[PDB]
Amino acid sequence: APQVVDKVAAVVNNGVVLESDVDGLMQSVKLNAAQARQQLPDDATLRHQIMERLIMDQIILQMGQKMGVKISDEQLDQAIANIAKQNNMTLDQMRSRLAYDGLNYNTYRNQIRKEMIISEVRNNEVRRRITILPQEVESLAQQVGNQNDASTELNLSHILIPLPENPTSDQVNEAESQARAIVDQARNGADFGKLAIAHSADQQALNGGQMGWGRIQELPGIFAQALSTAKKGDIVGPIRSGVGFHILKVNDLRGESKNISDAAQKDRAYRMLMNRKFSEEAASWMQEQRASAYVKILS
Amino acid sequence: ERVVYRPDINQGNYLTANDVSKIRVGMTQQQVAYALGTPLMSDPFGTNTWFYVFRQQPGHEGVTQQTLTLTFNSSGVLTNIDNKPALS
Amino acid sequence: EVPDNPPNEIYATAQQKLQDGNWRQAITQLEALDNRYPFGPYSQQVQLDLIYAYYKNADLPLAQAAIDRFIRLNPTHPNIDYVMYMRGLTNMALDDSALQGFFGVDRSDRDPQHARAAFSDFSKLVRGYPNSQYTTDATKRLVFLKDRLAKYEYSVAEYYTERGAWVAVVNRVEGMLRDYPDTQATRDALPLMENAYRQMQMNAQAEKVAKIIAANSS
Amino acid sequence: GFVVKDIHFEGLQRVAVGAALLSMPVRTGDTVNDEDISNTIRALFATGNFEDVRVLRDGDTLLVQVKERPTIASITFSGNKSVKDDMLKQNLEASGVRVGESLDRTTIADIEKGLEDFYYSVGKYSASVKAVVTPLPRNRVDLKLVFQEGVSAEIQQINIVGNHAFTTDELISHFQLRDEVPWWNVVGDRKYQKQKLAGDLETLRSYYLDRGYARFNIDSTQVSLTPDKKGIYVTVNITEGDQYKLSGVEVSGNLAGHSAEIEQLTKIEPGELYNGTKVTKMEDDIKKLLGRYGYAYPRVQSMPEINDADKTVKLRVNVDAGNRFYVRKIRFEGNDTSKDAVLRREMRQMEGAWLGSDLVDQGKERLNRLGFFETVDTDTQRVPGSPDQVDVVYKVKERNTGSFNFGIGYGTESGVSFQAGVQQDNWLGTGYAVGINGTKNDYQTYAELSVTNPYFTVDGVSLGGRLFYNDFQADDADLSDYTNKSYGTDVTLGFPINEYNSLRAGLGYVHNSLSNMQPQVAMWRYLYSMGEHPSTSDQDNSFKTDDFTFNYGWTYNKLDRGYFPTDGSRVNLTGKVTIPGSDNEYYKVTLDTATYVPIDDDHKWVVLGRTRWGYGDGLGGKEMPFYENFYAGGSSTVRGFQSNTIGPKAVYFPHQASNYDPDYDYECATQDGAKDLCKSDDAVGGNAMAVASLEFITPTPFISDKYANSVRTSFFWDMGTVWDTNWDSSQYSGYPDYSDPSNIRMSAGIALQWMSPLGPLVFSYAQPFKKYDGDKAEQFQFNIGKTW
Amino acid sequence: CSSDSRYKRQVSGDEAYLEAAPLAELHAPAGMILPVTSGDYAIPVTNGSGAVGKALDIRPPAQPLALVSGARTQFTGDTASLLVENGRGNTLWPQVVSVLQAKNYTITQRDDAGQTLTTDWVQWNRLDEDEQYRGRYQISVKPQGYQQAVTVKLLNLEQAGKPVADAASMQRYSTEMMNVISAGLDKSA
Amino acid sequence: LFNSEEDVVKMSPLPTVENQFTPTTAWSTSVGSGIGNFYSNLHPALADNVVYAADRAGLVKALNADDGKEIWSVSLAEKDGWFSKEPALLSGGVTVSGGHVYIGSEKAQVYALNTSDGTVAWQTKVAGEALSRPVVSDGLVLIHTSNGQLQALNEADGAVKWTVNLDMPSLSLRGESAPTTAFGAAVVGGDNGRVSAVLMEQGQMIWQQRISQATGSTEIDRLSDVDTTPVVVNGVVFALAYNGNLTALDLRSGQIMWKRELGSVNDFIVDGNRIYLVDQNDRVMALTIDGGVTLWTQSDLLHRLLTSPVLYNGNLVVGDSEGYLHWINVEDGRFVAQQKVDSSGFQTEPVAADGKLLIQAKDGTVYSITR
Repeated sequence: APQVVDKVAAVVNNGVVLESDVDGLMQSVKLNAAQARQQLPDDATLRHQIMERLIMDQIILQMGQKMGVKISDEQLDQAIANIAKQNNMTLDQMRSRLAYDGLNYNTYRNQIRKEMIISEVRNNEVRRRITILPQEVESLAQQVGNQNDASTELNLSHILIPLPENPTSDQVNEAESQARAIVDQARNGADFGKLAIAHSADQQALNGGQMGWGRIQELPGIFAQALSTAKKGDIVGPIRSGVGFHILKVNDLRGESKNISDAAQKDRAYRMLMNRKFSEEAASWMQEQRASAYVKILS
Repeated sequence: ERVVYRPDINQGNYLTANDVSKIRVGMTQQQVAYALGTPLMSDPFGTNTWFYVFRQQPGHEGVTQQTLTLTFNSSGVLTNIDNKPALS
Repeated sequence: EVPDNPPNEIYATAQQKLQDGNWRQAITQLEALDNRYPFGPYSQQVQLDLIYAYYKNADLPLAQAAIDRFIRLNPTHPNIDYVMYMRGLTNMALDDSALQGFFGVDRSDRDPQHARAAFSDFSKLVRGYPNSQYTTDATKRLVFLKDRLAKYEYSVAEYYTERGAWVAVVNRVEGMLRDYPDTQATRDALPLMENAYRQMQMNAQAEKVAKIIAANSS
Repeated sequence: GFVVKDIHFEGLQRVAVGAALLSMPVRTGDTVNDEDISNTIRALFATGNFEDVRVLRDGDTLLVQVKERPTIASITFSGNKSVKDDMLKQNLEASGVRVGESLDRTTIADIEKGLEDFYYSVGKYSASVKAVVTPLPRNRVDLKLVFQEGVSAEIQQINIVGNHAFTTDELISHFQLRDEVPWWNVVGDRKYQKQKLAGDLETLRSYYLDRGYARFNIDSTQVSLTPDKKGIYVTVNITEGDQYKLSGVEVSGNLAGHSAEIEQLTKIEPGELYNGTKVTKMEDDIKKLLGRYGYAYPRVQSMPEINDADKTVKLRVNVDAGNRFYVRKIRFEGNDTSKDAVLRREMRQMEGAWLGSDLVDQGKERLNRLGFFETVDTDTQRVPGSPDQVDVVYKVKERNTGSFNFGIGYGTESGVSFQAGVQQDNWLGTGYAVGINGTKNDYQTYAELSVTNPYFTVDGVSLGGRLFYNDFQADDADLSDYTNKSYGTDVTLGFPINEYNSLRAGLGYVHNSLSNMQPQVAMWRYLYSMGEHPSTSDQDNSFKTDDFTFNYGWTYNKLDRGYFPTDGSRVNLTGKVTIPGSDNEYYKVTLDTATYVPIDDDHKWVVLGRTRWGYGDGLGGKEMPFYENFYAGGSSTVRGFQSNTIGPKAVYFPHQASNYDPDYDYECATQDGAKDLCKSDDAVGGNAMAVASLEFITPTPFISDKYANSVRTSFFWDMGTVWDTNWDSSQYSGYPDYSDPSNIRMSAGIALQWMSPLGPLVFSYAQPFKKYDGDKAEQFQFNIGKTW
Repeated sequence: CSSDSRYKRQVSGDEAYLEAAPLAELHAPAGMILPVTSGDYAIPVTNGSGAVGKALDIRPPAQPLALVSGARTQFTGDTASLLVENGRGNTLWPQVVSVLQAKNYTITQRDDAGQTLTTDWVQWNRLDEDEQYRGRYQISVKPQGYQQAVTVKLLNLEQAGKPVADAASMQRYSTEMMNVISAGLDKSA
Repeated sequence: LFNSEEDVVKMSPLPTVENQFTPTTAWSTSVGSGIGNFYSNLHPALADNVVYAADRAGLVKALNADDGKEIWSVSLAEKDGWFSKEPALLSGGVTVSGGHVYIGSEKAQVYALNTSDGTVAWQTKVAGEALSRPVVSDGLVLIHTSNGQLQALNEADGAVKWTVNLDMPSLSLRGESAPTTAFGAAVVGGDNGRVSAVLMEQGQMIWQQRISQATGSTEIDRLSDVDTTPVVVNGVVFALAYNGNLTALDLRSGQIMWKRELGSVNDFIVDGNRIYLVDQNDRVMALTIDGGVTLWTQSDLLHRLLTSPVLYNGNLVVGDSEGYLHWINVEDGRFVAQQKVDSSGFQTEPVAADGKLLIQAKDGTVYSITR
């Protein structure tokens, strides 16, 4: 019988997703899950999120092509430092990629080009969207006083239940019910990582929604007021910020009384303000692009 | 005997005493055309001759004609002027 | 009128109706093909058949439009000589009349616009494609159109001789001598030019024209 | 890593396999990986010709499955009511969507929006558009655009700010855009059009400059929509300035020796108000005057020097005549039927002569007055590479100058019968006017031929001839009934005397022979005047007369056109007088008049005054023959009356008929039932006649301009009377006084004329609200051919 | 209303232009020249011979349809060639043969080794002609680059028992045979 | 020609509600012909328990708030008969301050009637149709003409203190934005979609910032008019554009803080930590002030042309084009009550002040609503 080699899985603005991309990220996420010990759900729920990530990636790649952004070979050389984890394992060749694709070179190099191009255009657009006000910087700096108040550092897992920019009340209550159900499951004992892989519109869904270690002030504010009162492992109910309902889990926390001795505090405060602004504008702009873009999943 | 309306049959190109007095021997064809205008009649049978005919037939009053013949040389320089103010 | 059968069956019906000799239903079928399938194995063939059927049906404006579009779309087509011949034919066809022809009326006095256009197209065909299959008939038609145009000029010159506009007569006959020197109408017009010269008392030029007449009427 | 033995394509319909293969990164070679297949799929889609692309492997064979973007089979605009299909179709074509083109489904929304945009350009902002895609069998699609046109936006106000000399109502009354529509103006609307606001602003500027305001300026204009976008507001901010007076006009430049006339054109009353349109008309008049002398392309520019302190304006007019232009050739286009000389003999501008333009316009109006062409236009084209010569081209569209009349009467009831006639004004494009008429019955035969050469001589002398034959004798002469057999010939020669007047003189011969006439007062009076003494109690009698006549006439014609004139007046006088030697002596004269006065600048609304007069009488002791009498009534003279019914009625003496049928179908004076003089309804006409008519011609309401030249609608009021001047009123006191002209019949109604393929057709409905006993009424009338 | 069988394949005219008088030049007398001709209405002297008037067939030149997927189809003097694509391979020759077997034509020569064949005679039932043509044809398939290509050629054409070699007729009835072949191949697919 | 060929059915039906209370009409008084079918800004004005109302031709009337009894009336339509009796075309709405009653006019006139009896203290010619509602502050009367010009007439004598030009697009929505007092500044909208801030002293522009997306194809898709009144709270300016974004801006710097695809030409309300809004589609919504998140939405009145909302007795009140007044709970979109007040529609904004709610119908009838 004839064997299907490749096919179009999704149609986007003048682009197509091939089945050799869904499978690649499927194997990637399965391998990461196996190394991370975190069990992952059934073929279809994992497939929907991978397809969504690929639609968003294709949209961003076509925007980069339209806008005349290209990547240098030295950028690939630098990405070899972290993308291939050469610093952790001392070997240059593609024999480290033992899992799948037969240790091929071109495939992983193109994958890295895909990530660098997405990151570059994402950064450029989000940076061009940021507005900084001197008053806010002064306020945040004066907040950064009294022995570096709120020096709490957090590693958190996040889940986003999306809503369109102009949603209907029907959609509002649907999203509300979904978010409350996820929150109830998380609070009742369900593993948040498994919930995050199954139920999430964020880019980090495929990674389980982990945001990594950060500082509370870096939060867009929508999370910090609720988050100041929470212990390790707690589940925070649904919130809003324009892009949909938000759910947060406190994976880990670590605090210390270190104080940096303003001359050097203003620059740091500007850094954290830029971090929060980038995180919020990135989420808003990625949601806007998803709503605007043309797409027709294929089956 | 011929008591029927006949319109004026104007033929040729308008000539005035001043214009006819502006041209002189030695003038080039461009200067003559500038002074008198493009001739409505030339010699097509192998000569550089320009005919400035001025016909007027107001009706049954009788036709009048002034014919000015300008003969140029091969180089385009006016060589001879022959002005006939009335018919024979 | 036109069903929704595949292009193959529509073309088969159009060919059958052209062979039968009915132009209107065949015109409908080829127009359906052209509008519905502007590309494919049948393209250009439909346009050639449309030109032929429009010509045979006396739909001359549509034949001209089809010929123009075909020429401007497929200048390199091997059978473009046929298209130019059909352009000449449809322009000559626009130059004729039925009732006047029935009554034996000489139409050379009427508008020569279409005859001029037909002459231009036939000259283009003959010069561009000397070896074409239609070159002999095109040459014969050119000789006829040249005679017609010279006769039109002669008619105008004769009228102005009647009116008494001698400059107009001289200019018309000179234009005939410069444009249609070898037509019979030019030989007939020369006496008009001589008379016009004499009436203006330009005896030297009347003498030259009389010399020409004596040297050639013999 | 595998060798591709073969590549097979599936699903290709429009894209040739060659083009697809050229669009492929693969060359049927080998050394192929999975990534190569992925790149091939991506490249195929990048071509933009495919909606779905798939690659399959069957052993060593490459199966390429492609779903081409379906093809548009038909586009159906359903629901659109104000935007017409052709227009909307052209707009959608311009957008890149057409039948056969592959439907890129990623743009349907776009085209929908584009259509809405067009509606916005139409004045419909709240309009909705939706595209329905219906799949067909051969992977084609019908793209039906369903239209929900919104309620049109209307102007709620037009406001002018800064106007103090004139009220807002008066200023906006002249605008095309209107805020309020009068209740009686059902055809008006409050729709807003950008082109109209532009013209209304120009109208306001002209109004203010024409009433004396050299400094008038429009500061700005604002157009706004109501939130719901069903109302429109217009505001115009203006600055009147102040009123100015003219100080003087001084002309300078190269006047070419025409200073005296140009200075006479630029005359102003000292201290008059400034006027922009007057200045424009002075410019145009100077240009026209220069054109009369061959200066076809002069430059005339006027600049006003303003004096704000004194508040007076002095016009400085700079004139440069330029070269005197000559005509090189005169060409005629569109005369596919008309002979070239037919058009060329109407020219007042000679070919090889200096230009005047007045002559060119004269030739154009001569051609229009000819009536052979529907449209006439002129174009003076400069000869390329020549500074002093032009070519005058007249472009004409030919008409149907002929008209046909046909009919059948009794049919086969008695032998055979028919009626026919043709009239051509440009027979075979030769300029000849030809006409044939005939009728056949068992009770009548008639034949008539007419041929006229309008240019028998180059100057315009026309020569015409006419033959006619008429008979009333029945076949085989069954019985001695009334009979009237006549024939004759007529030769006429005409010649012009002005650009608009012509005279005619000719000779005619007519033979008449009547017999078995019914005795009646008028005919017997005429016969007694002739010296005959026919009996009165019996119907057996005979009478024969040969007549030679001299015919004369005069025609003045200055009409706008030869058909459906919109301006000018035409007068035609005709007459005849018997040459001494005829069997009877008399004179006759007729006079027709038709004047057109336009009321609209476009000549759409016209007033037509038509008139006809006629008088005849004997010379010696004779009298005008009763077969030359005048008749009135019918579609030609007085609509609403039966043909030839107005006028005196026959009065019959008692007598015995030559036949006696049992049907009692005999005149009142039949001897069987009558013994005294009795009247009848049989119209006999009179030797004096006077008819008049006033018509108001209006545009046809339910036809586009493409047929405007073909249909004419009018409302008419007609008056007419006929009387017999010799009626002996002293006797016959018991019968109407037929010599009285005061018995004027009148009618009023509506008429429609159509230039059908069979010539002119005239329909009319007329109520004869004034009539006298014996007149036969005919409200609805239909006619073929040139009426009056 | 009334019509004749020959209204087809005929010129929409009176054919009166064939009676136009021939053009003759004017002699220039001694001591002068004739006005220089513009050359705008010059008629080049072409020595070609061909049909004129009613004898000229104005029916459009029959171009090969190329129904089966292909391109760069052509019609030569007496032969016609069609180029195919889509991976036909050697299998093209069997199909061609089968197609010509479906027409039950009188195949006289069958050289499968050379991929050639030849028939005796086939007739055409055309409503367009006053007399029906017939021709003898030879068909073959040969390799070109990646794939095979079909070619159809005419040995001769005959009317009313006599031969004819008009270029238009040869082209028409070679496009006829080529269309037959292409339609058969498309039907088989 | 044909009156049965053009109609679009896009109007919501009258919702059914259980009114928690019984709306009542304390009093009603006729004021001239009224606004009429024309789109205008005319509306009553409440000052010291006196109700000032006007008419399109002009019938300035003062009515008691308690029982609608009048204390003085005047007509500004050709009092001296300069030309017949032309309408004053009043469309500025009644403004009340300092014993003066300021009214605009589409004849480019601004009247400053007196409080005691209506005597016209002064009348000033302005750059154009005074469509905007006059704003009295710092001894100045700010007007925004239809031709895009912000003028500041002197309060005492009506002399034009200064003038500022604003860009005008080829097409816009009827109406103009009323400036805001702010702190010695004036924050105004514009038909071009750019919010501007101008100092009160003179016309020195302080900042300008675009508020509309205006990503359209043709003019009708670029309607970026800011016809609302910018609202200043704690140093942030809230603005709202038609087919544009509801945005918050720094009062002095002018940089936007956040944006939301929400458009309207009706004034919104900023109360506490909430923003009550009525969108261009007649969709009543409630947002928060810190960020745009639509706290709740209501659509039962969609496409029923509504007036701007007013906060009254702790609940939101809106009129409609059919004359029905609707009460809405602030906490949620549920209707609290509904009433029929007039047969002619309600177009111009209601007034809610001193524990009293007033409205004016298109026919000019001033209504007082109680309980």
